[PDB]
Amino acid sequence: HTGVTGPIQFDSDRNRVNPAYEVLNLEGTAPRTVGYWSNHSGLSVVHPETL
Amino acid sequence: HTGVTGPIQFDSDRNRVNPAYEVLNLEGTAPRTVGYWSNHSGLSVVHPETL
Ligand SMILES: *[C@@H]1O[C@H](CO)[C@@H](O[C@@H]2O[C@H](CO)[C@@H](O)[C@H](O)[C@H]2NC(C)=O)[C@H](O)[C@H]1NC(C)=O
Ligand SMILES: *[C@@H]1O[C@H](CO)[C@@H](O[C@@H]2O[C@H](CO)[C@@H](O)[C@H](O)[C@H]2NC(C)=O)[C@H](O)[C@H]1NC(C)=O
Repeated sequence: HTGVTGPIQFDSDRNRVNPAYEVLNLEGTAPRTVGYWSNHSGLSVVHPETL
Repeated sequence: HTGVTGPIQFDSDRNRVNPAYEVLNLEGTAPRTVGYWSNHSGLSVVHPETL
């Protein structure tokens, strides 16, 4: 399936297929991102879908 | 008077009394501030009312 949270697929270890986290720094009056962690690359500044 | 845009007062040169500008950097998906210019100090990182 392809849901509202992107593609969903379960491999042989029952995780989701491609997890990724958006590193937020809280310094202003709003949560700004400062990059993105992915399973594939890890600590990118681009969106993790381009990799 | 004290309006919605703070205090308002006109000196002998017909300006407003204390002008100040919020330097915006446009790098994310939103305009973040990176400091504040004031007449009083000029290029502070604190709000210009504290000075
Ligand atoms: C998370 O990333 C890891 C590392 O790239 C991947 O898991 C490995 O994938 C390779 C190729 O598919 C396999 O040969 C390894 O045996 C895998 N290792 C482990 C520990 O699973 C995979 O791309 C991602 N895994 C998940 C569950 O998202
Ligand atoms: C903007 O800041 C300037 C500089 O601090 C000030 O203007 C001077 O103020 C002093 C003291 O009040 C006077 O002696 C000078 O004659 C002023 N100079 C000029 C060119 O006006 C003042 O604090 C602020 N002026 C305005 C219009 O906001």
